[PDB]
Amino acid sequence: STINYNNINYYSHAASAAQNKQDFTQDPSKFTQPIADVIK
Amino acid sequence: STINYNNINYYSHAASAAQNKQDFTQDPSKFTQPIADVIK
Amino acid sequence: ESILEANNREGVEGVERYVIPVSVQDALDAQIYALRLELGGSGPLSSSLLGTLAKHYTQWSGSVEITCMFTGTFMTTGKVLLAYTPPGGDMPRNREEAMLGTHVIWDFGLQSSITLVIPWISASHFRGVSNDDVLNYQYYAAGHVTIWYQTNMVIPPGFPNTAGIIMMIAAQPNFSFRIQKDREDMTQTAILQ
Amino acid sequence: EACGYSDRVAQLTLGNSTITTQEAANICVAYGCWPAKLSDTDATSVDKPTEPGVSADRFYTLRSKPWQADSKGWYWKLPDALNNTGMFGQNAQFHYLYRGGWAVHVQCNATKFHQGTLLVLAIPEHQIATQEQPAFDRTMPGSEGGTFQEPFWLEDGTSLGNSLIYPHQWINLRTNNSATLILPYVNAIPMDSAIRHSNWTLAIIPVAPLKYAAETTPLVPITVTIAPMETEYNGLRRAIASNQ
Amino acid sequence: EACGYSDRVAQLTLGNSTITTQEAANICVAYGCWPAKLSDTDATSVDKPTEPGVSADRFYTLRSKPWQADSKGWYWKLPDALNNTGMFGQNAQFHYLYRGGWAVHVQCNATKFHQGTLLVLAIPEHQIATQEQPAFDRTMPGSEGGTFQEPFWLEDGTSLGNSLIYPHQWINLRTNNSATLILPYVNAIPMDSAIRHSNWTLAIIPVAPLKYAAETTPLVPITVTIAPMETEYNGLRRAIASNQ
Amino acid sequence: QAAGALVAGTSTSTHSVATDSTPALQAAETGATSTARDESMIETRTIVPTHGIHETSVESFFGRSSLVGMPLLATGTSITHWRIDFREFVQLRAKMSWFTYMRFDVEFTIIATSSTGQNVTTEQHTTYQVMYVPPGAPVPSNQDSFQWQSGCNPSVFADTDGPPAQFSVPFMSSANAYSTVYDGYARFMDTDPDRYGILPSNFLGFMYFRTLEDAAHQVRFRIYAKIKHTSCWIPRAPRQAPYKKRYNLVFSGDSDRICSNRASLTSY
Amino acid sequence: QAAGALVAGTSTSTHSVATDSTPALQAAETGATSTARDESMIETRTIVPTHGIHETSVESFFGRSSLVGMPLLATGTSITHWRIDFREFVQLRAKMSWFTYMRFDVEFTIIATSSTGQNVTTEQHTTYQVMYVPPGAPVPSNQDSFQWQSGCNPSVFADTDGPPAQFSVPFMSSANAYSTVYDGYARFMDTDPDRYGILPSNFLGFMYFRTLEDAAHQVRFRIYAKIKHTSCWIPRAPRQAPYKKRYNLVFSGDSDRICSNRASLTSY
Ligand SMILES: CCCCCCCCCCCCCC(=O)O
Ligand SMILES: CCCCCCCCCCCCCC(=O)O
Repeated sequence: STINYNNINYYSHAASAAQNKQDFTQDPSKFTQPIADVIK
Repeated sequence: STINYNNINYYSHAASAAQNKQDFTQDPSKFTQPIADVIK
Repeated sequence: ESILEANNREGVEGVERYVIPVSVQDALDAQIYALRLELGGSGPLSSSLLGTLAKHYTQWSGSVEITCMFTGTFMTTGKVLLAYTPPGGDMPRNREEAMLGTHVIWDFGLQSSITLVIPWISASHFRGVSNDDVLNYQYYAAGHVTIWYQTNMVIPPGFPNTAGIIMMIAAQPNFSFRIQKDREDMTQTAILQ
Repeated sequence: EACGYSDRVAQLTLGNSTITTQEAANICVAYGCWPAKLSDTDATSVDKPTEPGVSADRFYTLRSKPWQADSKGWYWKLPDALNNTGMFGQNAQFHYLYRGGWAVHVQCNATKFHQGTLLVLAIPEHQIATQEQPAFDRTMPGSEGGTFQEPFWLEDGTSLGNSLIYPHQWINLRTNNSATLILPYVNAIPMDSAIRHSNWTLAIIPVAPLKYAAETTPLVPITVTIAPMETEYNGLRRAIASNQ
Repeated sequence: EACGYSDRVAQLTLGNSTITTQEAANICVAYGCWPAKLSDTDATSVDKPTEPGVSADRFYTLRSKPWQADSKGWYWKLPDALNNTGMFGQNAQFHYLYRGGWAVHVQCNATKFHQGTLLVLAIPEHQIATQEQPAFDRTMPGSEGGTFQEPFWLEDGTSLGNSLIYPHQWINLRTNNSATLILPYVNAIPMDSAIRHSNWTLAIIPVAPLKYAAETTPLVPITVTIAPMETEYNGLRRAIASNQ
Repeated sequence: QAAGALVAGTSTSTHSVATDSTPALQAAETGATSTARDESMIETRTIVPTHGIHETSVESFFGRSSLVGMPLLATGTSITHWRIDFREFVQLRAKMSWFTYMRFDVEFTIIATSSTGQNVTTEQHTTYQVMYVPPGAPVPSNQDSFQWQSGCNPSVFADTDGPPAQFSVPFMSSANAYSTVYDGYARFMDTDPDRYGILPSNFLGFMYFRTLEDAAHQVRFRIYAKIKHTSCWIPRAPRQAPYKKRYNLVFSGDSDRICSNRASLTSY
Repeated sequence: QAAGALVAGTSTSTHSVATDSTPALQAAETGATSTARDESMIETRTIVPTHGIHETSVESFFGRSSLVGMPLLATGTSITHWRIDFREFVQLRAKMSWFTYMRFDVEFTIIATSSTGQNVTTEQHTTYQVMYVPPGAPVPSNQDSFQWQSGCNPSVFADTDGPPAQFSVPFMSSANAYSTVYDGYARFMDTDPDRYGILPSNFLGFMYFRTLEDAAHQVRFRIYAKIKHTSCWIPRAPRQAPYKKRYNLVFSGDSDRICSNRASLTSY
């Protein structure tokens, strides 16, 4: 539960590389709490 | 009589790797001496 | 949160399918709604945001949240009981049986809505989203959610005797999906042009 | 210097049950005591007790009663009313002794077009009596509860007017939607049999009758939700459900 | 370098029950694991669990069975056999999930004039099968237990001889009066339904038949006493007693 | 690059008896989603986060090949082509329906198969040429045509019976991201329905195919596309009605319902 | 990673004449295995440990490919499938019978072979597609079916006459380990014998096969599975009776014996 892959691209262009294995943390608040005066 | 292998996995996922060549030492006592008051 | 197509009674056509009806009762301890907790095909849950997202995955885990908003006039009052019944048997027959499970008592007032949290109560860690009869996936049954009148919807003289509840549903922070699969409702009989 | 604002909204959560209310009248804690478990010095029964926790320490809702024009009042004996419901009932049956407190939430909603006033009382040792000594069906009516025949005398030869000396709240429709009482255990001994002795009696009596801005009026019910608190049981054996 | 002296006497006390024995063969703790509660890291069900303690964590004795000359063997599924007895049964019914260990004490006394040998086994996930797939009355026989039809194959197509790989003790009359096994919870998931899955099967099989110094022989029974250990329950609702 | 982000956990809770703090009570009118957490609604135990969220990441969701084109080369002409869209097949199209804007690279894999007139597999070995024909370049008219010299247009040559052909493509739009949807017209001073919802910036051209020698048997090209290095913006209500046409969103909509119907709302 | 663990050795012993220490005497009633070692029973010499134990390790025991499926694709339909179990063939099934719970990864290798009606080998070159169809995904009905787009379902394409196809799979169960055996029912409020001993958590779905063009000749798929990264718990008495059915443990059990019989116990 934390799959760390090998970058390594044998080609010149970035497009040639495989899929990004990195996990960016999500921020649902743009969609869940789009209110101005945030209350909890 | 001590076969030491090369880890090396060319893939991203752990499942992709070959079989574990490591030998864990066995402990038969869970099955051979499951008695509480151990006598010898 | 997305709105549940909860009023799926035979004969109800769109938009009205989004509003569960509540009305002044002449009977005590009456029932308002029943829903089998499934992220798997056909049911009201399946057409929602969470539900069509589940059409793409094969396993799930986590807590779900249901927020209901009352649509009656400002003068109309009421108290309802929302209950989640863990699996093992069938849907609660009466309110006395339903209240024995996980529940919330909602009081209509200035706060239009209430939230019923359906906690992750499973033996597994993960459940399958399908109810596939061939593989016996009803093994992964998750229970039932029922709604009852706690008091009654009472109105002033001449007011509308029927109002509604709009149910919304969303996944909670401990929710995750596993194994991508294809949607069964997105078909093609020929190449598009 | 002020008496109503944020005290109107409330949420109580016990076990897997939560209650909310948007028109409360604060919370009444009987005699200022919060339910508590039996002390090592006050105790007497030597066996290690059973403390069920969440399985029993939660809210149970009884069948609703309709508030009618000729309604005199209703009452429920505790633990009697709950002795046969859920995990609380099971523990009360299987043990010879029981001790516990209560969280009571009486609810009755109407409209700003109604008027009526209910007195909600928690009476300790409410030994009843009318022109004759009561029968089992009156003294221990179970979950269905009983009804006052002589509410003016409080079914005990005393008085409804002086009953305010007992823990209470009022459900006055122009003001509130419900009442909430927290009751500690009361008895002259450490523990007692749940099937032979009723410690508290929950009483609901209409003092100002229900009137409306029309002659009809929709069904206006009264619902009682109760939660056992800080319970402990001793003297485990087979289950025995009533004193009959 | 020695194998029998003070290991012959034993006393086990759980809750309000204590068992004694003057001819034991030590105590067997399955896989060397003592029953234990579910870890915060291993857990998955979010609700706070019910931990009954003394009310359920105690010894229950089932109806005795007579050891006859044609007796093939007996078995009980756990928690099945206890799902409807006492406070343990109540908790198992009222909850969707259960987890727990066991303390098993099988007893069979005879005389120094008898000879016979019983194999007492605790089989994990004992999925049975004969010439045909078993019916509910065979897979979940309740407190009365079941009987082996094909004991040589251990009712599963394996073998009685290789069954010693499972936690076990022998009740060899010339040596002992009884057997005691302590079993930890075993499953491939954290918790499970008590009414749909049997984790352990207690099996008692005569390997050397009962013989006596006469042809008659008094009634020689076999009694099973079992105690739930380190139990916890989740998913509270109404009581549901069987998977039917 | 590591994919170890976890789902949230659960911490222990106790009984609440508060005349102020009421998380169960919401107000959905604000457009905000409920604020209530498990812990504030029931007495909860502690659960340590053990579940991962990588399979729902935008990259993992789109990062697998899907059929997007399937041109058929006839024996008489020995040449076909394919307009580059992802609108011909429903599965991928519906996956993209979740977002308004998407920026990504593509990995194409092409599998060639020969068949008979009765569409049964046959053995056939030739070399085929796939040529990228961008807007403005002259189109080939025959298997013979001079346009196949490929002086500037890029081309890929592979065997009919050899491993699949494969290559990557950068993010090509003149725009800053592709649009799955467009509420506007393709041209100025034009208001034709056929030009509404058509965003030319998404059309990079055609892929032309031919065999290096006149074809003996049919030959069908299956074109697979893998979206990778994905960036998505503005989530949408996904597509529920079936797709009828390739260049617009019209649907049949006979019965106005999506989920199944039942006799009563009070019974299953 | 090194596999150098050794078997135990033998040290020298001498004569014993003790009225207290008696290791030869046991008491099997305790459920404990004998405590006696070679040295305490006979005068022994010294032997230095020279033998390894790696070939009996759980990993080495299961770590080799075995036949687990063998679907046959007919020429009329040009499509078959395989329910993913390891219960169809006896050799692997019996190896797993030694344990109650097993957690592991799998390596599948698929070999395709074409034949004639009389089952003789023929030459046939096409590309086949293997698609993973998880529970809930729509199943393909024809070689033509739209489900083969594989928008979300993963697929593997390889040649009939090319090297074997091969890939790995993680530990997929919803459970924490697979169960080789299950003393319970598949559903609630159901007590049917067909649902006893069936643990749905072990069934991850089907593998569907098709040729990319209607098949000219038969085509049989041999699916091999290699269990790797193995963890085993709770050893069992292994299976002695033959397997009759795929989903239960019924056996024939005519003669109640396993080993061979002899005339006398006192002679061979
Ligand atoms: C061999 C020449 C390759 C050029 C390929 C450009 C591919 C871009 C695909 C963009 C799809 C836009 C979405 C849509 O179809 O509406
Ligand atoms: C191409 C999709 C691959 C998915 C494969 C999952 C394989 C898991 C095998 C588990 C076998 C369980 C044991 C049994 O057969 O009873």
